[PDB]
Amino acid sequence: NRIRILIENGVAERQRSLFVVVGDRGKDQVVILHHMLSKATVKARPSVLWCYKKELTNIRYCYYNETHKILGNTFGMCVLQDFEALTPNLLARTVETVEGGGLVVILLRTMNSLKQLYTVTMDVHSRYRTEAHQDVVGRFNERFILSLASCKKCLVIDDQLNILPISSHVGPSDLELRELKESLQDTQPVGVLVDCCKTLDQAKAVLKFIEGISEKTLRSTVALTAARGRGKSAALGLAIAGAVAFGYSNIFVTSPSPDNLHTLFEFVFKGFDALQYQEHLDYEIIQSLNPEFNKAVIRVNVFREHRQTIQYIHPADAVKLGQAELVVIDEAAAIPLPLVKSLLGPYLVFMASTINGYEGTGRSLSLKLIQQLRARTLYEVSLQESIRYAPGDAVEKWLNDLLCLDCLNITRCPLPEACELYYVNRDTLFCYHKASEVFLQRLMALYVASHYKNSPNDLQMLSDAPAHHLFCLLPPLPEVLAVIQVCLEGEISRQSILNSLSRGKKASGDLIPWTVSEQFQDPDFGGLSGGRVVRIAVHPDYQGMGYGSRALQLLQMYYEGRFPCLEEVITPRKDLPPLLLKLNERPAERLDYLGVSYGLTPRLLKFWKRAGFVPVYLRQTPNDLTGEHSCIMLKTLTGGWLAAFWKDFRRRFLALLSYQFSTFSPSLALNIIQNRNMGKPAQPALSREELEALFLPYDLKRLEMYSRNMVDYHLIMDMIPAISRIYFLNQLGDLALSAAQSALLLGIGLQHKSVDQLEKEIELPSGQLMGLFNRIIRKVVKLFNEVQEK
Amino acid sequence: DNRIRILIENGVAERQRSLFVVVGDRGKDQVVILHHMLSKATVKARPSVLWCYKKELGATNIRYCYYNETHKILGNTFGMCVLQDFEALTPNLLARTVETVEGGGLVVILLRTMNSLKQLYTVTMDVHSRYRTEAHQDVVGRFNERFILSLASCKKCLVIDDQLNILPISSHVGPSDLELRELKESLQDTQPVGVLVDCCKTLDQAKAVLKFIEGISEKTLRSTVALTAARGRGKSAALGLAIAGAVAFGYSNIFVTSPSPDNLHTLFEFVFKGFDALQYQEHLDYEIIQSLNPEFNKAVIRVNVFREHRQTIQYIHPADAVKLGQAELVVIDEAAAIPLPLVKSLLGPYLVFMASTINGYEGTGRSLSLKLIQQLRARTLYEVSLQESIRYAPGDAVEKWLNDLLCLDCLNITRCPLPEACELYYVNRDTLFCYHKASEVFLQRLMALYVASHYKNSPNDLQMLSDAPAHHLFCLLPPLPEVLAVIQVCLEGEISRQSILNSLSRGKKASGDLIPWTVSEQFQDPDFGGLSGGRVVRIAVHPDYQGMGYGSRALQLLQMYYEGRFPCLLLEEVITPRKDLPPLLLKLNERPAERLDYLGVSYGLTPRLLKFWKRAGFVPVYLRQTPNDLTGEHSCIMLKTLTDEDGGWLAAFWKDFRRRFLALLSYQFSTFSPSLALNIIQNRNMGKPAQPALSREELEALFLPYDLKRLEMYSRNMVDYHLIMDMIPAISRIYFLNQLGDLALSAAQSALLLGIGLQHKSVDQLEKEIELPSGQLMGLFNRIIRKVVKLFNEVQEK
Ligand SMILES: CC(C)(COP(=O)(O)OP(=O)(O)OC[C@H]1O[C@@H](n2cnc3c(N)ncnc32)[C@H](O)[C@@H]1OP(=O)(O)O)[C@@H](O)C(=O)NCCC(=O)NCCS
Ligand SMILES: CC(C)(COP(=O)(O)OP(=O)(O)OC[C@H]1O[C@@H](n2cnc3c(N)ncnc32)[C@H](O)[C@@H]1OP(=O)(O)O)[C@@H](O)C(=O)NCCC(=O)NCCS
Repeated sequence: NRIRILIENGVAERQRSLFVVVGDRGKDQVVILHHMLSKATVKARPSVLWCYKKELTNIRYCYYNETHKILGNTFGMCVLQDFEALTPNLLARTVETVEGGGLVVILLRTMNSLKQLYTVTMDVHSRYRTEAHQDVVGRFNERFILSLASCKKCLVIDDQLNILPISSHVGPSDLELRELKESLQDTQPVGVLVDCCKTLDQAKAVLKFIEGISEKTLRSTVALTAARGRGKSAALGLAIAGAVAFGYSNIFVTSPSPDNLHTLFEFVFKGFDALQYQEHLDYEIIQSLNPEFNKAVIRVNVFREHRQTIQYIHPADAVKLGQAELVVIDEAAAIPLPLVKSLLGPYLVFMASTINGYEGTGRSLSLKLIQQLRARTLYEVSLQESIRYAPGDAVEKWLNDLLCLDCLNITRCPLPEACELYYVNRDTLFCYHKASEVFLQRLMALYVASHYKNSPNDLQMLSDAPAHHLFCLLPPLPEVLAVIQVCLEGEISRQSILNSLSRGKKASGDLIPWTVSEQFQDPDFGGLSGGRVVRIAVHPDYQGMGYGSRALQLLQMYYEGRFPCLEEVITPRKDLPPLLLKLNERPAERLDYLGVSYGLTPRLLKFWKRAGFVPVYLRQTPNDLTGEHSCIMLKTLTGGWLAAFWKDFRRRFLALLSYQFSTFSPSLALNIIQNRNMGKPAQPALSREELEALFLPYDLKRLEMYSRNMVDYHLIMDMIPAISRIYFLNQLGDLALSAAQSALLLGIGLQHKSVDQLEKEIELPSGQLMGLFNRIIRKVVKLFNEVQEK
Repeated sequence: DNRIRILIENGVAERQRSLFVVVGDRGKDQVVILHHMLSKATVKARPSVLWCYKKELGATNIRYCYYNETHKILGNTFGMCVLQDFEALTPNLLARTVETVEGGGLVVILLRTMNSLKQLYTVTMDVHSRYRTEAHQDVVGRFNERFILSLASCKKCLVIDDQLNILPISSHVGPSDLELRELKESLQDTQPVGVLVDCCKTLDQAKAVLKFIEGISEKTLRSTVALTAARGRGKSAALGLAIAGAVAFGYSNIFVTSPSPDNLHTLFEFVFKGFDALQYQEHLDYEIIQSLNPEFNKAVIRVNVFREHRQTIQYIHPADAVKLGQAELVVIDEAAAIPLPLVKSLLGPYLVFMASTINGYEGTGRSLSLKLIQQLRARTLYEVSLQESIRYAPGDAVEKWLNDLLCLDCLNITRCPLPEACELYYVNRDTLFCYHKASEVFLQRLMALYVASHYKNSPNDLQMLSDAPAHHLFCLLPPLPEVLAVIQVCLEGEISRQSILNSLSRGKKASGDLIPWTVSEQFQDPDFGGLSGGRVVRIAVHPDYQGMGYGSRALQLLQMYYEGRFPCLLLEEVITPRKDLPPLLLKLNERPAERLDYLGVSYGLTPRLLKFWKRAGFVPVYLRQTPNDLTGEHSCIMLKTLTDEDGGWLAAFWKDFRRRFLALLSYQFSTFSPSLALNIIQNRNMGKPAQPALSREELEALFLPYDLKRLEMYSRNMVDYHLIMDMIPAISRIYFLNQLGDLALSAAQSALLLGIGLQHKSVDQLEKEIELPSGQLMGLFNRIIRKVVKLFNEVQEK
C-alpha cells in the first residue's frame, strides 16, 4: 500500500518519484500510476513522456537518438523502455525534464531473479568489441541495481504491484520571491521582468543585471554560474530584453552553436511581451533558414524609438564587436580562454557558466581566477534552486550519486620520488559496497575536475571496457594524487589489416593501431602489443610538482618488466580482492610500445615529449571547439620502426605546414619538428649534384649577390621555401642556427608568413628580424660556396 | 599704372580673382603697393598672404610654407596668394595655391629677372632632374613657352614689370545669394533640418543638404544618393552637415569611408560645426578620438555622442566591410576614386551617401560606369550636383585660365570606321605646345582622351608630356577630324655596361629607364641595358570607340613602324605666337624610325588588360610582389621582341620569371584568382620546349617509395585526400615546370591543381573561385591523381 503514500508525499512536497517496474506486459501499471497521479495532482493531463530506442492525455512519443531536441521541455513524468539502449549521458537528460511530483518509470524486462548483471545488451556495448579482447563483462548494471536501495524514493515494484524485499527496507521557498515582486510591482521595466521569474534565486541575477544595465556605464563583466537546470538562459533573456527597453542599440550573443541555447531568445520574446511589445510592427525576428540548428533566431530588430538589434556572433568573431554596447556569453567555461579574452572589452559583459550536471568543470576555474584583477567591475551571482522541483530531491540526488555529477573535491607536499603506484581492481570498484564508492567518487572527482564537459559516458567506459586498466599514485584510503587510465591496443592481425588498408572497415576500437597503420601503410605495426593512455589527471592542488611525470615513469617500468611477481533480494557483495593492489602482485602484459592521443597544446606537448614520447600523427582538420588538432604520440619500450615513422611524419609536416598548420605559432611548430629522443642519421650533406639540380646557377648568383650588397628581400623570396625545406631535412649541415633564427626560417619559408605577421609571434624588432634573416642568408651562401668547391 | 586700379576695383566688386605677373630683380618689394591698394578696395584688413619659397629661401599675416606642406593649406581659405621661385613650379601646386584664394584675390607670380622675356630657353625647370636619361640629355622646356603665351588670353592677367609698368604683351587687354537667403528664412523656425541649412554658403550646397537630410528623415534603409563636386564647390561640408543631421535624427551607426583619414580633413570639422548649431557642448555631450600615429596625421577616427542613447561615428577603410553588419548610415567619399569591387562590397541594406569629384585635379572622365550599374533599381538613385564655387564667384577668369593651361576641362564624350582602314600619324611636340590656333584644340582633345581613361591623372603628366626628351606622340585617325586613339611612347635603353655593374653591386638604380633598370636588377643581366627599347607609357582609346580593336590596330601599326616597314621615301616688345613649325600631324612615311630592338610596357595587373597585352604579343617579365597603394593592383612589366629590328634573351627571362612565379604564388600571389594566375603562367607568344618525360632518378629523389605507394593507394581507393596533401605542392611544382609531359589536363583541372598546390588553397575556398560544386571538384582532383599515378608507373619501367 506504500505506493499511494509515496505518490501523495511526492505531490505534496514538489519532489519527483522513481518507480522501477519489472514485467513483460508493461501496460497494467502505467495507466494505474497515471490515474493515481491525476487524482493526487490538481491538473488532469501531466503530459507524460514515452521514449523508445528504435520502435515501440497529451503523450508525445520520442526516440533515444533524437534527444537534444527535448532538453528544453518539461513533463509531469518520464517513461523509459528498452533498457538495453540507455547511456549515462542519456539517463541524465530525460529525468531532468520532469516537474515536481514526478512519476519516472523504468521498465527493464520480465526477469524473475538477478538477471541484470549478465543481461547487458546495450547498443554502446557493440562499440567496445575489440578483436583482441572480445570478452566484456557488464558492471554498470550491477551498480545501477544496487543504487536503488540507498534512496528513500526509489521503490521497485513488478507488473502485479508487488513490493520486492530490496525496496521493502525503505512552499517555504516561495516566500521572499512574491514579496520582492510586490515591492517591484510599481517599478518601470524593472519589476515586470522580475515577475516573469519562477525562483527567488533567478530574481537576484536579473536584478543585478538590470541594476548594471540601468547605470549607463560600460565597465561591468558580472558572471553567473548555473547547475544544469536551475535557470540560466531565462535570466539572460530577461536581462537582454531589459537592455533593449533601456535604450541599448548594440547587443550581441556569443555561443558556439545556435542549437546550444534555444531558450535565450524565447524568453527575450517573453520579456518583450511583459513590456507590451507587439512583435509584428514594433519589432521583427530573423530566422537562420540555413543548416544551422533547426529554427534558431540569429538577428532580432527592434524599432520603437531608435533602431536596436540583437545579433548572434561566433566566440572567435571579435571584429564586429567594435561598437558593441552589451555582450552575452553563454557557457564561458567551455569557451577557450584566449577567445574569452579577445571577446572582452570596454563594454557591458554578461557571463553565464555551468559548474554542475553533465557539463562544465570546477577545481578553481580560471574564469574567476584571472578576471579578478581590476575601473573594471567583478560582480558575481549564482543559483542553487531548481525551477522544476523542490531543492534536495531524492531522484536528483540518486542520479547525481550514481552518475558522479557531484563531489567537487578541492578539499585534500610529499616528495614525488616517495610516491607509489597501485593498481585498481575494477571488479571491486563498481560493486558499491562501503569505503569503495567514496573512492569511486574521488576518482571521478579527479576525472571531471581536469577538462570541460567530460560527458558521463566515460563512466560506462571506465567499467564496461574489456581492456581498460586503472592506476593511482598514493603518498608513502589515502588521497589519490594522480589517476591514469590505460587502454590495451594492438595484436590485431596482418591479413585483415591489409584488407582494412583498402576500402574495408576500421572496427570499433584501437584508434592508434588503425591510424598509424592507415597513415604509414605499415601492416606490421598492428601486430605489436601497445597501450594507449586514455586519461591522465593529477590533483589540481599539486600540479607541476612532478607527480604526473613520476606516475608515467612508474607505469613505464611496470609494463617493461621491472616488477616481477615474486523477491528474494541478496546482499551486494562479499567476495572480490582488495581495492588497491601493489605493482609487485600483478603480472604485466609485456607491452612493446606506449601511445597517447590528445589535443595539441604547447604545455601538453612539452610534458608528453619530456616523458619520452615522439609525435607520429597530427590531424590536419581542426577539431570542433577549443581550436585544437588531434595529435598521436608513440614511445618504444625496452627503435627500428619508430625512427622510420618519425622521419616520415617530419617530412609530411614540412609540406603540410602551408595548408592548415600555417596558423601554428613558430615556437610550437619548431618544438614538434625537433625532438631529443630521436637522433639525426642525415649526416651526408646536399652535395653539388643536388645543389645544381635544385637551384639554377643564376639563382645561386642572386643569392650570393644578396649577401654582399644587402637589399630588399623580395628579390630572393622565391628561394626561401626551398632553402627552408632542405635545411629542416638536415641536408644543410648544421650552420649553427639559433632558436630565433630557426623560428624565423620556419615561418618565412614553410609557413609563408610575412615579416609583419611574424613581428608579433617572434616579438622582435623588424631591424633584428632583418639582421637574423640576413645572417641566415650569409650562412647558406657560405655553405653553398663550400659545397661547390669554392 | 591706372589700369591696375580698375582691375583691382572690378575684381573686388565682382568677387572675381585677379592675376598679376611681376618681372624683374626688384620683385618681392612692390607687393606692399598691391597689398595697400587691395586693403583700401576690400572691406577687410588682413588678406592672409600666402608667400612661398623654393625650398629654403626667405599687421600682416603670412602663412609660411614653401612647397612641401601644400596639403596643410589645402583646406584653409586665403584672400591673396604670392607665388615666388618660378624655378620648380610644377603643374600640380599651381592648381593648389590659387584655388585657395577668396574672391577679389591678388594672385601674384614673381617669375624671374628676364630682361627680354627669355621664355623657354632660360630658367630651367627644377623638375628637369628627373628625366635626364643617360642616352637623352637634352630638354627643351615647352611648358614655360606655353605658360607665357597663355597670359594674353584672359582679361584679368595683366603683366607688369619691376617698375609697376604694364608690359606690351598684356597691353592689348550678388544675384547668387538670393534664393539661398530666402531658403534660410523659410526654414528659420524648422527643426534640425532647417538650422543646418543656414550653415551653408551656396544655394547649390543647400540643395543637396535637403536631399541627404530628407532621406535621413524618412526612416528607410534602402536608398543611396550620389553627389558630384568640381574641386572647389564644397562636398565635405555638405557631408559633414548630413552626418550631424543624422546624429540629431537618432542614428546610432554611422560610418565614413575614405582611403586615408587625411583625404577629407574637413568632414569632421563641419560635423563639429553642425553640432555647435545643434547646441552640443564638448566634453558634456560628445567626445572625439584622434589617431595619435605618425601616419594619417592627427585626424579624427571615432566620435561618441551620448544625449539620449549611445551613437558613434567611426571611420572605416574601404577594404574593411565586415564591421558593416549593423551599419545604418554609410558615407563613401571619393567613390569614383575607389575600385569598383570594393564599392560593391561596401554597399548594403542601409543609407549610402556617395560623393565624387569630376572637375579639377581630382576625378576624371569615363567614370560614369559608377553611375551606370546602380541605376538597375527597393533602392533609389537620388541625384545631386554642385556647379558654384565657394571662395569666388562662378565664371572666374583665373579659374578658366588655370583650367585651360592645365587642361582640366573638355570632358570629351562628344564625337564606326573599320580599324583596318585607320591611319597612324606622328605628332610634333614642338608645334603642339606653341598655343596657336587649331592646335590648342587638338591639345585639349588629346588631354581629353588622356584624362578619360584612368582616375586621378595628375596634371604633372602634361609637363612629362612636353618637357621629356625621349617621349613621342602617336595617334590613330579615321580614313584632324577626330582622334580615335592616342599612344605615348618613351624610349629607353643604351645606358652602359660598367654603370649597370656598379649599380647592381650597390642596388640603387637611377632616375628614368624603369624597364631597363628593373629587368637588369631582377635578372642580373647587364647586357639588357644596351639594347634599344621603347616603353608604352600610356595608350588610350575613345570611350565610345572601345571594343572593336582600335587600340590593337594602333599597337600593331606602331610595331611595324619601329621595325622598319615604313621607309622614308621690362620687355618693351611684342612676343607674338611663333609660326615656323612643321605640320601638326606627320605621316609615318615621312619620319625615320629609331630601329628599336624590343617593346616594353609597365602597368597594373588586370585580367582584361592582361588579355589585351598578351594578345598584342607581349610576354610577362616582371611582377611586383607587394600590392601598390590603392586599387589593389600589382605592377607588371611586359616585354616583346621586335622581329626584323633586333628572341634568346626573352626566352631565358620568360623561363626565369615562370620559375619564380611558381614559388612566389604562396607569399603574396595566393590572393590571385586561379584563372588569372593560370593566364600569366601560360603564354602563346613563346613556344614550349617541354622536356620529354622525367628520369626515374628525379622521381625517387623527390618522392619516397612509400610516398608513391600512398599516392597509388589513394588513386585506387578514392579515400581521403588529406593523406596525400603533402605531395600536391610537389606534384603541382613539377607539372608546371614542363617535367610531367602533357597529361591532357583541362583548364578547370589545371586551375584546381594550381590553387590547391601552388596557392595552398582549401577545397572550400576554391568553391567560389572555380564556380564548380565540391562533388565535381573531387572528381577532377581524383582524375588528376590517376593521371599522375599512371604516368609515374610508366616512368619506373611499368
Ligand atoms: C597534464 C597533467 C597530467 C600533468 O601533470 P603534472 O604533475 O602537473 O606534470 P609535471 O609536474 O611533470 O609538470 C611539468 C610540465 O607539465 C606541463 N603541464 C603542467 N601542468 C599542466 C597543465 N594544467 N595543463 C597542461 N599542461 C601542463 C607543463 O608544461 C610542465 O612543464 P614546465 O615546467 O616547463 O612548464 C595535469 O597537470 C593536467 O593538466 N591534466 C588535465 C589535462 C590532461 O589530462 N592532458 C592529457 C590528455 S590525455
Ligand atoms: C586599349 C584598351 C582601351 C582596350 O583595347 P581596345 O582596342 O579598346 O579593344 P580590343 O579589341 O583591342 O581588345 C582589348 C581587350 O581588353 C578589354 N578592355 C576593353 N576596354 C577596356 C578598358 N577601358 N580597360 C581595360 N580593358 C579593356 C576589351 O574588352 C578586350 O577584351 P576582349 O577580347 O575579351 O573583348 C585598354 O587597353 C585601355 O587602354 N583602357 C584605358 C586604361 C589604360 O590606359 N590602359 C593601358 C595601360 S598602359
